[PDB]
Amino acid sequence: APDTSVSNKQNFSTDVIYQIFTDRFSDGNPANNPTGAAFDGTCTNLRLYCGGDWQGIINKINDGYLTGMGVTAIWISQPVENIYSIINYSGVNNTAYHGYWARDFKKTNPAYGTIADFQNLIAAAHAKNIKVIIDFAPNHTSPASSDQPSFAENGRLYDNGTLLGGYTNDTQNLFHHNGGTDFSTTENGIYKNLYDLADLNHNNSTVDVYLKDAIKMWLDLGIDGIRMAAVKHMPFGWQKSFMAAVNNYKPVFTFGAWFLGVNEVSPENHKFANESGMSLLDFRFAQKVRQVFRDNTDNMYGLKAMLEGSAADYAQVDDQVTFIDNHDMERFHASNANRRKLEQALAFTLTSRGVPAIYYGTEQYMSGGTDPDNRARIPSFSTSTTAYQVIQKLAPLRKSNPAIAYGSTQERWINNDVLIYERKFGSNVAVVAVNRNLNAPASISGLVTSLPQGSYNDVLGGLLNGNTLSVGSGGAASNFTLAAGGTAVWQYTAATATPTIGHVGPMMAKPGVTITIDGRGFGSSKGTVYFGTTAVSGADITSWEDTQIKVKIPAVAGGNYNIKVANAAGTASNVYDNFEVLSGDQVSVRFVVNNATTALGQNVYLTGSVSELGNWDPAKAIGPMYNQVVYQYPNWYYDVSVPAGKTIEFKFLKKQGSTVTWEGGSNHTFTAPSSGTATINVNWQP
Ligand SMILES: OC[C@H]1O[C@H](O[C@H]2[C@H](O)[C@@H](O)[C@@H](O[C@H]3[C@H](O)[C@@H](O)[C@@H](O[C@H]4[C@H](O)[C@@H](O)[C@@H](O[C@H]5[C@H](O)[C@@H](O)[C@@H](O[C@H]6[C@H](O)[C@@H](O)[C@@H](O[C@H]7[C@H](O)[C@@H](O)[C@H](O)O[C@@H]7CO)O[C@@H]6CO)O[C@@H]5CO)O[C@@H]4CO)O[C@@H]3CO)O[C@@H]2CO)[C@H](O)[C@@H](O)[C@@H]1O
Ligand SMILES: OC[C@H]1O[C@H](O[C@H]2[C@H](O)[C@@H](O)[C@@H](O[C@H]3[C@H](O)[C@@H](O)[C@@H](O[C@H]4[C@H](O)[C@@H](O)[C@@H](O)O[C@@H]4CO)O[C@@H]3CO)O[C@@H]2CO)[C@H](O)[C@@H](O)[C@@H]1O
Ligand SMILES: OC[C@H]1O[C@H](O[C@H]2[C@H](O)[C@@H](O)[C@@H](O[C@H]3[C@H](O)[C@@H](O)[C@@H](O[C@H]4[C@H](O)[C@@H](O)[C@@H](O)O[C@@H]4CO)O[C@@H]3CO)O[C@@H]2CO)[C@H](O)[C@@H](O)[C@@H]1O
Ligand SMILES: OC[C@H]1O[C@H](O[C@H]2[C@H](O)[C@@H](O)[C@@H](O[C@H]3[C@H](O)[C@@H](O)[C@@H](O)O[C@@H]3CO)O[C@@H]2CO)[C@H](O)[C@@H](O)[C@@H]1O
Ligand SMILES: [Ca+2]
Ligand SMILES: [Ca+2]
Ligand SMILES: [Ca+2]
Repeated sequence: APDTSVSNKQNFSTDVIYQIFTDRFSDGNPANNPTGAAFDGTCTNLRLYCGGDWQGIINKINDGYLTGMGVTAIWISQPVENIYSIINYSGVNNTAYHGYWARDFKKTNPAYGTIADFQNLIAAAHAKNIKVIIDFAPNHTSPASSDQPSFAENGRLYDNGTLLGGYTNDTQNLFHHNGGTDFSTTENGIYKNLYDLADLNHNNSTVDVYLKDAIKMWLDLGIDGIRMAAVKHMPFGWQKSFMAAVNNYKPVFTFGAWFLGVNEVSPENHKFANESGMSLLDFRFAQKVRQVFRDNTDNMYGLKAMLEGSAADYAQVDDQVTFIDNHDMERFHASNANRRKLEQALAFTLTSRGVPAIYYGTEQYMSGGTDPDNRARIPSFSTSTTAYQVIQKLAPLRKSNPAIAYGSTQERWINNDVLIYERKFGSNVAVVAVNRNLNAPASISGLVTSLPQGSYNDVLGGLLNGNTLSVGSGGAASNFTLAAGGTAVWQYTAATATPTIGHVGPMMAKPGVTITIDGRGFGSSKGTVYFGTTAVSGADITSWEDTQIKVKIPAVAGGNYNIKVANAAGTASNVYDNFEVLSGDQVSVRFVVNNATTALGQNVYLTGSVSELGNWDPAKAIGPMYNQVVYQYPNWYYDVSVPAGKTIEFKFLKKQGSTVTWEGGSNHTFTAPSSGTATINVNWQP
């Protein structure tokens, strides 16, 4: 199958995601609607259930709404069973219409539908070449109060109907009991509750094994991807172990929700996206887009900086899920604003690197403040809006033009209000021009592109006041006027002679696992795949065609490898770096080091005898470790994903910048559990 196939669960870069807030999309089955105080058919009380369900989605898939838009993937509310409690938050009734208050990760939310309904959804979607992504929030169960168990459902957790435990009398310690987070520190945000939500304790073997078993059920149900909620609030080490569980079973494209504010650039965020085993929702991208196109708080130079910076900060920038708004921020379109702002932001996003996601209703110019005013029922299913047609014209390009899906990004023309950027992949090119200035046209002269000589029609057909482009030799464009609020797209595709890797996924797995290598110019006959210097050919290459390769990871030592391929003739491709071969199945282990005193600015890290521990290289050490919540300084702790059943040697380090102080004495030793969790407690050796 080709890289663009709906069967490709490892690569969403050629897709366009449509984010669906299930309850607010389409009530296809009134029979499953909640009743009484938990319900409002009119959807006037946005904190109640409105009736939107999976049948509705199926209907909207079958009637051409999504497909007509060029949508090729959907991201839906967390499908798992939520609490049925109607929570009164100071005079206002609230329901789990949003799906984020889980009670049983192995059952469905009856308001959305049954397991049978879910299967029907998967089938209907797939039949229409639409991939299905589910929100998954293993961070917590639901709102709770230990002192008052009668509040809500006391964050109770069930296992396919079997009560595991609740927030009150949590003898098992399934949850954390460290109060609520104040978002002051990462550690604080991880080991304390989000709001009043019962924080799951992933160091608890039951919880760990349960959640990993739960996701398997959904993977078995045929999901094509996962949107991990509140990833900044779960141990990064545990999440890597979760991603390993997924990847070592049935790998599916996964991205986490890690909020970033205006002008916020987080190295931690980058590191997470770079080493966790999942990508992220591109908040950096979205916030900048809003500043430039919506709020006018930065100009095209800021947009360009974000593009160049992000391309350098993210190992796999093409896996980042972009967007212009969502269920947690005001809707992009301000009721009083000019619609061209939203249309341009849309066009920009659809043609930019990464994986574009469109919040349901954006195409209908929905306006709304913060939660829940931004979660109103989609008021129309009209295909006649300008925004609908924009998506309709550009979405398909991600499929037909690999430059848009995998291409680099380069600024070709720029001023305060104008940005003309180029996407390039192999023999494929796309040039996009955007003039944010709604009042002033710009004179474009001196534009140089990689487009071959010729005349290029605006892919938008002038919908956004675009124009035709005339390119001479050397890729020089004839002078032209970029209309006020003008947005244009010119593109060119052609066969690529040299094997060119555009994408690889998953990016972290143990040997034997099958990975997907997408691009162009691979040729029809099997070639060779390289994991570092190790060459793989023949049988272990399950399938090989021009745009996609399926190959099993060879049994090489755990570590980070550069992936490369060569066609049957021996011609090598570019290198796709950062591939992590695990040392085997993973388990999440908590490392605790006692009496490790330090100086302000200097932190304790963990290093060990396996790649998961950085193989004794302090530059690849795990940390910095935590010392505030679960354990207090001078005791440090951290949750780490390590190879199950392996006997591992380790030591702790103190680091100040790049300067490192090693523990004295002999290495510590322990053997990782074969499944579940473990806590290794040792003293700092001077
Ligand atoms: O020994 C003393 C005492 O200890 C214990 O009590 C402590 C609690 O254990 C502890 O959790 C802590 O809770 C307090 C919070 O720290 C504090 O913030 C406050 O919480 C308020 C909150 O401040 C309010 O804003 C309000 O929250 C609203 C949100 O503002 C809304 O936006 C909305 O939200 C929900 C969204 O609608 C959902 O979509 C979803 O969000 C998801 C995102 O959409 C998604 O993108 C992302 O991926 O994931 C998100 C999460 O899944 O969920 C959101 C959260 O539900 O709705 C909420 C809720 O109305 O209300 C809360 C609660 O009033 O107050 C908390 C209570 O004090 O501090 C306690 C005291 O120290 C014991 O429990 C107790 O018995 C003991 O007496
Ligand atoms: O934003 C969160 C913080 O995260 C990082 O802070 C780290 C420090 O870099 C570590 O050095 C360590 O801090 C220890 C400190 O090393 C230790 O000496 C002790 O600090 C005393 C200190 O001796 C005394 O002079 C006075 O300042 O009181 C301090 C508090 O007792 O204890 C510290 C831990 O409490 O750990 C923290 C993480 O907790 C980051 O570098 C910081 O910017 C940031 O604040
Ligand atoms: O592959 C080569 C070798 O790899 C393995 O060695 C590991 C060790 O097992 C780790 O302990 C670590 O070594 C640290 C050491 O723990 C630390 O004390 C420090 O050693 C200093 C020492 O304190 C000081 O007294 C003096 O002797 O200098 C030493 C440094 O040379 O620093 C060590 C790291 O530099 O890391 C190494 C790998 O680097 C394996 O055990 C070996 O068999 C193998 O040869
Ligand atoms: O080798 C020629 C020339 O190439 C490169 O310049 C290009 C700029 O990088 C690119 O921004 C664009 O420049 C336009 C400005 O963006 C715009 O504001 C206005 O000033 O017109 C410019 C074009 O006339 O195009 C040029 C190429 O024409 C390279 O950066 C230069 O060093 C080099 O001289
Ligand atoms: Ca319904
Ligand atoms: Ca947590
Ligand atoms: Ca890379």
